[PDB]
Amino acid sequence: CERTFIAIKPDGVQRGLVGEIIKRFEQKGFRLVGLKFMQASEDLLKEHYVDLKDRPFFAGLVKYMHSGPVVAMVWEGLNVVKTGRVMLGETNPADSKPGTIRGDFCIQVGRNIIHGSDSVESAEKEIGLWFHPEELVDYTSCAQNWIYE
Amino acid sequence: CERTFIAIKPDGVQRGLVGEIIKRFEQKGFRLVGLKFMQASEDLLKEHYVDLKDRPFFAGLVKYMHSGPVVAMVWEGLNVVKTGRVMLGETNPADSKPGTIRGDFCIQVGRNIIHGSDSVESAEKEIGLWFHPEELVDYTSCAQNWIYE
Amino acid sequence: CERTFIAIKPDGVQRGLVGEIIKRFEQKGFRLVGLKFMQASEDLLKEHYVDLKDRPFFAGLVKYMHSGPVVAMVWEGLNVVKTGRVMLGETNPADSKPGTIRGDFCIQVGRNIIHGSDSVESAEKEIGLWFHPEELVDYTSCAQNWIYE
Amino acid sequence: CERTFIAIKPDGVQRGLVGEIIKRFEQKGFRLVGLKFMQASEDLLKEHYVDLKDRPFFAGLVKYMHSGPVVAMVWEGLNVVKTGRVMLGETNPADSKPGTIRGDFCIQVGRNIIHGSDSVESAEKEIGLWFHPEELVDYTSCAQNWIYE
Amino acid sequence: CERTFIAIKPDGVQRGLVGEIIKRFEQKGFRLVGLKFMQASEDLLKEHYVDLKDRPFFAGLVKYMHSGPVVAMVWEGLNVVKTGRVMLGETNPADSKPGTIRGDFCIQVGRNIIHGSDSVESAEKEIGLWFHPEELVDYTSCAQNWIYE
Amino acid sequence: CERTFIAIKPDGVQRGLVGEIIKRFEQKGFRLVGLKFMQASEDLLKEHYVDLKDRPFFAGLVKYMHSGPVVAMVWEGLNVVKTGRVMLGETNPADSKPGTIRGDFCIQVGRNIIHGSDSVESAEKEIGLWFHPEELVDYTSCAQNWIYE
Repeated sequence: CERTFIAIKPDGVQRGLVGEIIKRFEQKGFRLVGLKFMQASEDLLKEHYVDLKDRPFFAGLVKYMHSGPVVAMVWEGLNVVKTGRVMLGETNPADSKPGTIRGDFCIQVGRNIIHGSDSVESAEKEIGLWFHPEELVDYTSCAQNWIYE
Repeated sequence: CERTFIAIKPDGVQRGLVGEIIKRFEQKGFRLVGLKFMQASEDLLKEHYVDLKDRPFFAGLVKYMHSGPVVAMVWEGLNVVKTGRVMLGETNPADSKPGTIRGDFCIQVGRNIIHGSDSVESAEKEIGLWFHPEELVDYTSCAQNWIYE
Repeated sequence: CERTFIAIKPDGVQRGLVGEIIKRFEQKGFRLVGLKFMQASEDLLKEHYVDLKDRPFFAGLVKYMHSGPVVAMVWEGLNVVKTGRVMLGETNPADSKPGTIRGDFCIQVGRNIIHGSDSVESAEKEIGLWFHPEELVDYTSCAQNWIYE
Repeated sequence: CERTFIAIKPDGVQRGLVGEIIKRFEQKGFRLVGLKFMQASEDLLKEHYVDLKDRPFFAGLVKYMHSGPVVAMVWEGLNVVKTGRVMLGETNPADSKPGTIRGDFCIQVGRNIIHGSDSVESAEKEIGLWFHPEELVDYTSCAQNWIYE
Repeated sequence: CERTFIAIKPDGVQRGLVGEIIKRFEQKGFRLVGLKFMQASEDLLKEHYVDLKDRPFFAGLVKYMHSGPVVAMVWEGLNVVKTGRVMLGETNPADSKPGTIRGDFCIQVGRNIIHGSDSVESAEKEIGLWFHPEELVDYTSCAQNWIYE
Repeated sequence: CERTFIAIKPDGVQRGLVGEIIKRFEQKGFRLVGLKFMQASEDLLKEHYVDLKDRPFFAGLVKYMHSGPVVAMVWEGLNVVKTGRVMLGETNPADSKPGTIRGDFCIQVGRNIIHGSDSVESAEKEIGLWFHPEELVDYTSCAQNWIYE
């Protein structure tokens, strides 16, 4: 099945939202395939935020995402990339609706708690950038036949 | 007051979402008038899904809804049919928004956890098809005057 | 597996605790085998409270448990009778510890929200008294092998 | 930072939603600056609902908001006035989306549980009308740098 | 009915536990009669902690409880003083059991999140010390007859 | 500060309890220092369960803990080893009290959802056995001074 990359940013860890966030994906029916607590290197972050390499805020972005530990995750399921984004809510917490992670839990786009892959192709980039393939665990949910036909 | 029929499907029971679902209707202010745990017969299911009698997936639908027990419910209140549907979310979990039952809890339209009456008229059909009239309990909530003017 | 009878009393329904209570038994791993929303008849209640037939408060007890609808349940699992009682907490909410249903949710022994069978033998009495055998649904949880060895 | 006035109405207190509502604003990241449990006087209420002084329902509105205690609050943060309104949901619970306070918790516009300032200017009116300036507490959240850049 | 004084300490407010704590008392069935957000004066604190006036840590205690705003509450109900203490848990979070406020939410006795009156007589002292009598609101819960016989 | 090793077992992952468990440790005030999703090797498991090397069930234990992925964690705080065990509850879910992880979420000792180090010395063994020292992240909580004096 399809897979997406979700990172809980420094502010999401600091504010004690790690279990809250993981619970949303579990209760939805998505399968945890990768989980990892790290301090992302500025190099790794530079590669991650490469489409913004020439934007001005880039320097600060990489500085901040390096300022503390992140929880890197890989989740799997039908349309997990788009649905994951719906579950996170709008990138700017101000346009995020109640019920979503950014809608419920944060305020400002610079401290917006979480990242999710925006496309299947960027998902595959980011999973590959953040995880070794032997760090991705494959198993079958006991609930699979009740989640999918 | 108005009444709607809500059924928790086999996957909703299997995944342990019965208490979760009932809680959403209680905390909203709607009144439980009927509650019943059953295995719906293929006959009963055929009558329930009669507008899809000639559609192709019909056979599988009836087979699946018979594959395990369902929780049949009747809820009552102002606009409960439309609001109930809003609370369930879009029939395809993929269009369901976070905050709704299908939005929070499931992924695929074939395993979409729950059913709610789509109209007042289909509500009355379904309540009559699934419940004997002496199975419907009438009482007054202690909170009624704080729920309604 | 072992089975117990749990009834949510009129005050538990009035106070909107039905979904909350069911959720505690689901998340524990117990299997719902019977669920039923009714107004218990004074006759049925008299048989239920027969060990207190000659106690004085008996009249009031039967009057109260008839004063509104109850949710009658049958739950199944290893030691469900004793564990169900531990989950409910002490019969007097005043001795009930936080974390339990009566501990979390109620105050006075006369309005103590819930009933659970006190023994395997009284469980079998009460299941037989409150449920027709065809109202008890048998199925296998998708999670069974992860709940039991 | 910006500030808004939020009042939990008599029905919100009666239905035990005070901690629920406060939790939504805390977990969002907004800062509690004022909190106060009162019975609003008909005079105070008349000033509060002054734009509806000549509307017909006015009499009933003031009578109801006086019928029981309200929890008056002041919350602070980036765009708290508009975001607060988004968090409350539509004034008519019928147009309120799941995930929001009125969407999750109530049904009818006459018993709609909560009030929030509709503009920065009405916010400043209402804060001044409901709170003495020494009742507003200023402090710095330990989480501030993780909520704002 | 009996009344107790409960104060959420500076660390409880800082850590965003105000709504959480109030919710435990509401869902239990106790009645909020007083609610107030303040910075306790060192004088007021000295009177509050008068039995520890000659203990050494006293100076620090008063300094800390003055270091930030507290939520002062009065709650009412059958045995609310002792039950309130049971709900808070042991004063040292290390002896607090899961399910209780201190058991769930904190670690160290010096940052133990909350205060509750230890006796009916100290309750009456503290309510009188912290609240003006016109700040205490009297009303009847819609749920009273379902909480008490 | 003191550190303990906590592993969510295959049944805890299968049953969707990962976010629930992590939330209990976060909300308590403990600091996540290590997080890791893996399939434990039979060799690693043999070293982990070495005090039971000569017990008979050993073979099955290692087979089961290898049967699916586990979430390995390191948590840090005052008395985290003993408190962690209190939070998990009794090793046999049957003696576990409501409010605890095993008390709330599981039934049978063979499927008891979670592991926590039983001593400071076994904690140090297990952290060293399961984590590389560069996988343990050090940072300061924004809430530290509100958790500890």
